[PDB]
Amino acid sequence: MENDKGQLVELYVPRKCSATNRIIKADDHASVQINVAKVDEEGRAIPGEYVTYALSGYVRSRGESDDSLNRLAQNDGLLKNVWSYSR
Amino acid sequence: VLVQDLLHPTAASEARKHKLKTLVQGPRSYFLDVKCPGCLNITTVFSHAQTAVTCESCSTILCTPTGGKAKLSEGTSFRRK
Amino acid sequence: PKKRASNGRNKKGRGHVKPVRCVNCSKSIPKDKAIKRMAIRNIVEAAAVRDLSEASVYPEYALPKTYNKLHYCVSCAIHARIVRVRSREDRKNRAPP
Amino acid sequence: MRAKWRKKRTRRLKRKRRKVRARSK
Amino acid sequence: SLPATFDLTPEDAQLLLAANTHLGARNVQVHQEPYVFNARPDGVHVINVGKTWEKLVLAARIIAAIPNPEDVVAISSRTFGQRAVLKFAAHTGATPIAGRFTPGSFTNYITRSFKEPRLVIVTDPRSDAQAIKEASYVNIPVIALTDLDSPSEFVDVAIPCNNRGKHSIGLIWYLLAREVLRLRGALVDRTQPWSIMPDLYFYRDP
Amino acid sequence: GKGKPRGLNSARKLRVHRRNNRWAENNYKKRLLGTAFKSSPFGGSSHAKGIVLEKLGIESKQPNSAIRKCVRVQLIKNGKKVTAFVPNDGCLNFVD
Amino acid sequence: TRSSVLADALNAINNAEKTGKRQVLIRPSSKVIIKFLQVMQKHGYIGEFEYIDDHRSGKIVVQLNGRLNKCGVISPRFNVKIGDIEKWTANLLPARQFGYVILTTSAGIMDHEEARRKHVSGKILGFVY
Amino acid sequence: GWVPVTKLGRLVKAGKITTIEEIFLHSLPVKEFQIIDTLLPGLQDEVMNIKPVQKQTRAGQRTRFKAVVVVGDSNGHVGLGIKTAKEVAGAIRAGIIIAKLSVIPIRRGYWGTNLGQPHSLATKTTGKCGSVTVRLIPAPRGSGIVASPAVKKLLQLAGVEDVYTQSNGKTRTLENTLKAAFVAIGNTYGFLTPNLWAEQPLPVSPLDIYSDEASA
Amino acid sequence: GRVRTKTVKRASKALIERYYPKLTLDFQTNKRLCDEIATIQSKRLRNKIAGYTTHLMKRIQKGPVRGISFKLQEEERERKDQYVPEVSALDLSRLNVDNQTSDLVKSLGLKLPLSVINVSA
Amino acid sequence: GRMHSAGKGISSSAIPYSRNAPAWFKLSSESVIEQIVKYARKGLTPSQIGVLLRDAHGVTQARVITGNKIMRILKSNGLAPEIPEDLYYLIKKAVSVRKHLERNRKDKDAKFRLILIESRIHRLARYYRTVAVLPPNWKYESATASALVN
RNA sequence: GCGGUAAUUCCAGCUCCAAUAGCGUAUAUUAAAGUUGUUGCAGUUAAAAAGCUCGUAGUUGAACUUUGGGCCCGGUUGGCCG
RNA sequence: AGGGGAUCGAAGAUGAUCAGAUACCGUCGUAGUCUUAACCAUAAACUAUGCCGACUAGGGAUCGGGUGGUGUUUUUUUAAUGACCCACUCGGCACCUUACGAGAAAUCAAAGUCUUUGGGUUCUGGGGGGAGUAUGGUCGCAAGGCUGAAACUUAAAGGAAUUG
Repeated sequence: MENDKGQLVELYVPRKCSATNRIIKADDHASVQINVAKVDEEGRAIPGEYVTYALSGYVRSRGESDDSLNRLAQNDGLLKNVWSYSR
Repeated sequence: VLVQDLLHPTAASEARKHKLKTLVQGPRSYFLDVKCPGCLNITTVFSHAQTAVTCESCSTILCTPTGGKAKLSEGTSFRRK
Repeated sequence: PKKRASNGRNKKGRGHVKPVRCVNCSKSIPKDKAIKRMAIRNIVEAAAVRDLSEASVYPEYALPKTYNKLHYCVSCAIHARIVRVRSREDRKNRAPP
Repeated sequence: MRAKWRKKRTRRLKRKRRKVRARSK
Repeated sequence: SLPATFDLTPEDAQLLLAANTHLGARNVQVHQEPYVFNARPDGVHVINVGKTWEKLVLAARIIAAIPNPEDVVAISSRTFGQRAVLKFAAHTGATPIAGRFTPGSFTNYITRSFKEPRLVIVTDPRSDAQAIKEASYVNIPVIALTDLDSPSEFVDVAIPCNNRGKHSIGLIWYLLAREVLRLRGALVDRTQPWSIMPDLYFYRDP
Repeated sequence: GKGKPRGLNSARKLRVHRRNNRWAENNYKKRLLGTAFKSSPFGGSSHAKGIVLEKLGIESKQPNSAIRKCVRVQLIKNGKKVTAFVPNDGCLNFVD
Repeated sequence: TRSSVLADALNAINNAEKTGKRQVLIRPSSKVIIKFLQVMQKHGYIGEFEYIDDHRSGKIVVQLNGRLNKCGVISPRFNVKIGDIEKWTANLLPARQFGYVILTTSAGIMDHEEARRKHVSGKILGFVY
Repeated sequence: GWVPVTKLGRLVKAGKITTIEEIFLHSLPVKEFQIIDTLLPGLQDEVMNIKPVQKQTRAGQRTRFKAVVVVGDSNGHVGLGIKTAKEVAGAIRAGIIIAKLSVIPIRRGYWGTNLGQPHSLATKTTGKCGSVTVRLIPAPRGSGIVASPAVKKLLQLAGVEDVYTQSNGKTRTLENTLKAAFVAIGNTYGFLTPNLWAEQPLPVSPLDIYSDEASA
Repeated sequence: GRVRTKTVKRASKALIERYYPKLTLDFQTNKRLCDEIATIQSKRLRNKIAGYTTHLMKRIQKGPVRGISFKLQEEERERKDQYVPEVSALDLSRLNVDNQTSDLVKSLGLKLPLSVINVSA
Repeated sequence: GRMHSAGKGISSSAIPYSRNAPAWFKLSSESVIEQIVKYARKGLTPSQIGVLLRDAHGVTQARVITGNKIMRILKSNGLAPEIPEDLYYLIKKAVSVRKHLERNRKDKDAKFRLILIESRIHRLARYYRTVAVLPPNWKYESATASALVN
């Protein structure tokens, strides 16, 4: 639901996964949020700028989270040759 | 394995997979353009012929069929088609 | 209560197996459910080995032994302590000592 | 008791009832 | 978008080849790993050194992004890795655990050995399984120095390496330390190679 | 397929199956067989009338030890004999 | 042996969605399957799908987004009126504002909202939410 | 004194984490109840059943009271706590700590037209504990809460005034029924909708920058 | 059975870890320092404390212990750990290569001074 | 499937995606059509004609190198047998099994297999009568089977 | 389930409840009952998969045939409109 | 009703035991196992898991068949083959990850894809007894098989763990 006449509602929109795009629950104590820094032409992890990949407990317990992180980083440009799309 | 290229598989993977299990089924067979020594007797033969075919000249059987691919004679010049 | 996943025997996709009975009591057991053991026995059980060596015409022999197939009942095997009553968790130990 | 012997007893009872009814009619 | 200075270099390639980390597990492998390519007969399972280095630099980036080395924590139980984690604790913060990992560490907020690490590094999951399950309980990321025959379950960043080789395990641990220190600012001479060598990662029997 | 048919033309089979399986319930079976009308001794009535015959001192069932002291009643509409409880404390001398 | 190819395809879609996989291969790609996939694409529920036209029957390859909880088929295709579609949409969907139960009617293939707007009913096939 | 020993507790001391919504967003595991009772003081605690349970020992029965209690605030958040203790008061205290640790948010939605404040649940949800399964579906405004008295009371503490519940199995097991309701609440928060399809990205949280000022 | 109680065990452990530099190897002065550094309600108990203290120090002198010793144990661990085997001999000098050893680096595109040396069979 | 068994084995040919390929042989469709009619006159069933042609000459498929099917062209040219090949071979199997039962009545496995074979014969005959390739009232009999097999 | 000599349960005196001239009991029936289950039940061990197979009625039964585009307008929209 | 009826072996002929052994455990032994004319159709006939279809948890040596390998040794080494190994299989018989799945739980690659409930069908059950007992109807020479209640009685019967 979404109201036109203002009325900010639906407090605490849940944080949403980036691996399988599914949701991350309120107390799923397995969900991780990889926070990997950005290097900008100086070999330095300049503070205050990172990129986030959210991995859920379902993916964790399935065990493909490694390949999911590789493909996410490669699509985002963070990694170069970890994961080939044509498997 | 959660995200995979089902659009285009690798040649090695497709060869490993069953012929009927590919994206579009294709026969694992081919034509063997085969020839017996002496007279040409040029005739293309199925790989899984299932028959002991011979040229019209004389008893010169070129295939001795087995369960799968058919065995050829001692001296046969064969080319893939 | 299914106490055993294999139903206490070795029979899957076999229908019926002709039995050979125990030698102590011959209680009703099919041959797969039996406790068939390869019983290995020395001639003197390493008791008169010096007498064997001294009285052998040709000394330092390999000294072989006797091998037999003992078809043992479940009840008789438990009674004679051929098989041990194990716990539920380690009842799945396939490899014997 | 044992259901096998219950079955045996009821079969014997059925046989007796059948014989009695046959003789009575 | 990288300045292309983190690519593989001949010195590190020769180091990896000399310590023989390119050989992973036996013919039996885990289906979740595409790292092995053209593994040859005799069990030779060849590991991709380029992918190993890419996972290595990714792990270095993650532990450099974490602000607190005190919060960063490494786990090791094998004797082949205890010396490595102590060397890591000497090189940077990376507060390690030596010997057995006591259950109830990351959980059980009342125990004396309670840690809360923002991320966990494990060397061999088959021996340090307790750590990965506790990390899964307390929702923290974990890098594992996985083998081609490893339980990659509950693992974020899998390093393609060998766990049967002391030389390989010490070498990969040293590159972890060197890469994090270089990305943090301890080793600013990018062109010049680093002060030590991974022969520190060893153990004299007498 | 969950057992039962799931076709658009299986109404006959579903109705027949329900009709046959309805006989497994005691209430429906008794209602449609009329056992309360014939086999029950009240003739399918809430209340009945009869003539008291004698006194019965049947004992209680365990764990209990008391005499209920009911009466024997021969009904009027059908003549069947029944045993009728006398509920209250000292109603035997009234329903003698 | 193969009664509802749409049911088999949608069960494969559900299995992939529950596993988390981002793509599915579907046999044998009937035209009602294609129309259902088209409706899902129009509503933004499945993502993308490509029809591999082998000469036998065709295959459907689907790139999924985790936007889809689970779809299902309603077998048999019940003959429904307007009140009937009201009952079906009250029964099969989590809420009233979202969720689309789909039925074939004379005016092509469409969800219950479009069927109501066009003021026509048909036979219900499945639901998406 | 309070002095909790946990990163959450120390962050709450510092006041950097100021919202129960903020803690629920990152799902950071909670280890104390003082944090919860300071963050949401408008909570009400009510117990429905404390039950004796007997362990037969070689001479007699050892009786311990198992207490199940649901506690939360009348807007959006409740939780349940089970614990067995020697005394009724101790069992109530243990249930209170466990429930305050297990407090969970609730996704309250509209039956339709989204006119005023939320009155029902968002999507039909199920929760199964053991054998009893309880499902909650959105009631229309004004109907009320239709449930067995325990689930009804849980819903009053939940704050949603309109919901229908369907139950199957042995609902007379109060502990399992309440846990099933809890899982159903968790699931109805965990469901997905286009309003959640909306723009997600959510870049780096201030967690790293607020993790520096902890004691250890 | 001659092994003592865990309470006195912890007492000895804590005393050692808190006043290791004060105490010495000699057993008599061990007793006569423990009696004044630690309050113990039994002369027999303090005797057992000092006896196990000198036993554990004798084990330390002839035998390694993991962590219950002083920080001088950590000091000697870091002095002995960073002890190079004399010189850096045998280090990479043996580079010899083979077919597969070539194949990997040729695939990754990082050329190496390899020398093809297989088994001469 | 495997109508009259419990096996689930899949062993079938995989026709290629080719529609008219390789179109290299200089002998036109007249040559292949005369090959099939000559062999059918020689007295082979269309399955045998097809396999013999396929393994003797270079043919992707009779369908793709002609305009029609093998049985289609045989029916048009009048060389079609009085009964279809499937029914013919089923009846041959049935008469062989019937003779075996007559020789050894004690073969209960053979009796069961006989019933199973006649089940297929009757179902296939019903299909043929429904599709109107065979005339109505045509029934399989243990007596007339001996006449039809030869 | 209570009552076997401290019965909160029986009989009786003060207090309380459904209701108010209306309540109690009996027999049916509906909700309860997702214990008749089309929605929507179970069949390994709680009752229940025919000993196995064939087969008529019955139920169900690969995929494909105009899938496709351009302009105008009788009619709506809290409308980028008070 | 015939053939073997050698040997064992329902029924039947002994003792430490007895208040009782006509029960276990000695010996012997009728009926009783292969087969003419054939019946009988029951079993814990069990995987207590209907059949036909589609997708899914370290996973190998495998059983039948097929494909490829400086592939291994030889026969008649360098001119087939058989056997072996390494990979891919197609088809059929089995299981331990605190399974994210299911189940009350044992446990289950199905007992999953079932309150987010619908792939197609057949059969069976509706608390425990009475009772698999029927006046009845069918098959059988019989024993008996199939079908199959009700009156009445009862608040439990039962399943899976968990405490001695």
